[PDB]
Amino acid sequence: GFPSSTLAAVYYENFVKPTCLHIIQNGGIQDDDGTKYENSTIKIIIPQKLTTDVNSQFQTLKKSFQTKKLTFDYLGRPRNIDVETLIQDGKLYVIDFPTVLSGINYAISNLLPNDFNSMSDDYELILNREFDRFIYTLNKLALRDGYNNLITVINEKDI
Amino acid sequence: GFPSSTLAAVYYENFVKPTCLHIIQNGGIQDDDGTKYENSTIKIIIPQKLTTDVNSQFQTLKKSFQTKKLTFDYLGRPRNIDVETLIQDGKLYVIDFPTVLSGINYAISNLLPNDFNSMSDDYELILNREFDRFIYTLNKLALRDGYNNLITVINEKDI
Ligand SMILES: Nc1nc2c(ncn2[C@@H]2O[C@@H]3COP(=O)(O)O[C@H]4[C@@H](O)[C@H](n5cnc6c(=O)[nH]c(N)nc65)O[C@@H]4COP(=O)(O)O[C@H]3[C@H]2O)c(=O)[nH]1
Ligand SMILES: [Ca+2]
Ligand SMILES: [Ca+2]
Repeated sequence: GFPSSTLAAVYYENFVKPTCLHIIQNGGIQDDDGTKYENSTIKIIIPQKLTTDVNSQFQTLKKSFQTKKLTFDYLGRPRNIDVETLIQDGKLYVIDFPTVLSGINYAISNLLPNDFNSMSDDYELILNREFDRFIYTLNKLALRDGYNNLITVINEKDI
Repeated sequence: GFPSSTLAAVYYENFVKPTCLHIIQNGGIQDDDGTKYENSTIKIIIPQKLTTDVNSQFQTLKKSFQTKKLTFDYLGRPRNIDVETLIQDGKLYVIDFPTVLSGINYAISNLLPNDFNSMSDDYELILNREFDRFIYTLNKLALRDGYNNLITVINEKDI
C-alpha cells in the first residue's frame, strides 16, 4: 500500500519482532557485567526532522540518550541483532532510531515542489502523515503478535 | 511512490552503498587468512518465490551457493556490515539475498483475492512487477553514484 507502512513491516519483521522474542525466550537482555534484565522493553524514537544522513542523526541521538551497543543472536537469523541500550533502576531499555526511516525521504521526493523548504507547514504535514502510517503499522503488527506492552513509539518532539 | 521502490532505496542507502564504498576505499574485502580481494563485486539475488520466512530462505540460498560470512565497519555507521561471500579465482563476490524483500509480501496482501494461490499466473505477474520496480530503483541509484559495475541483480529463475 503506502511505502511508510511497508518500511514499518520490514522493521517489525526483521528487527522489532526478533528483539521481542529474544526478550521473552531468553528472560531478558544481558549486560557486559553478566546481569540479565528480565524487564527489557523497546522505545522506538521517531525524529522531529528526517535528514539525508541518518547515520549522523543516529550518532547524535546515541550521544543525547547516552546509550551503549549490546548484541545477541536470534536462532535462524542471517545476522546478529545490535541494539542501543540504557539501563536504569533494574530495567533495560532498547532505544532505537530506525535507519529504515531514510526510505521516507525517498518516497516523499515526488510529493513536494522541488524548491520546497523542510521547515514549511506543507512539509511538516506530509512527513507527519508518513510517520503516522509507520507508527500505526508497527503497533498493529505488535498488537497482533502480543508484544504491545514491550514496545512504545515516541516522537522526538514529544520528549 | 511504490513500496518496492522505497524498500530498494533503504537497501541501497543502508547496505549496498556502504558495501561499495568499503570495496573502493579499503581496496577490497579481506578474508579470514588476511588476503584482501581488490576485485570484490556484489551479486544481489532475487528469489523465484517470496516466502513469509526469509530467514530460512536465506539459509537455503547460503547452503546452495556455499557462502561464508565476513564483516567490516563503515565509518559513522551505527552497526557493522555483514556480507555472505564466495571467493573464486582471485575474485570475491558478495552474494546477498535481501531480507528487506519480506516487505513485498506486506505490500501485495491487498492486491490479491485472499483465497489466492502463489503458483497462479496472476500472482507471478504482481510479484514480478514489484521485483521489476525494486531492481530498477537499485540500478538507478547505483548508476547515479557510479557503482553500476560493482553490482549485478540476478533473478533465481535465470541462474
Ligand atoms: N538496531 C538494529 N536495527 C536493525 C538490525 N537489522 C535490521 N534492523 C532494522 O530493520 C530494518 C529492516 O531490515 P531488513 O528488512 O533486514 O532490510 C535490510 C537488509 O536487507 C539490508 N541490510 C542492512 N544491514 C545489513 C547488513 O549488515 N548486511 C546485509 N547483508 N544486509 C544488510 O538493508 C536493509 C535496510 O536496512 P535499514 O534501512 O538499516 O533498515 C533496517 C533497520 O532499521 C539490527 O541488527 N539492529
Ligand atoms: Ca505499545
Ligand atoms: Ca550493474
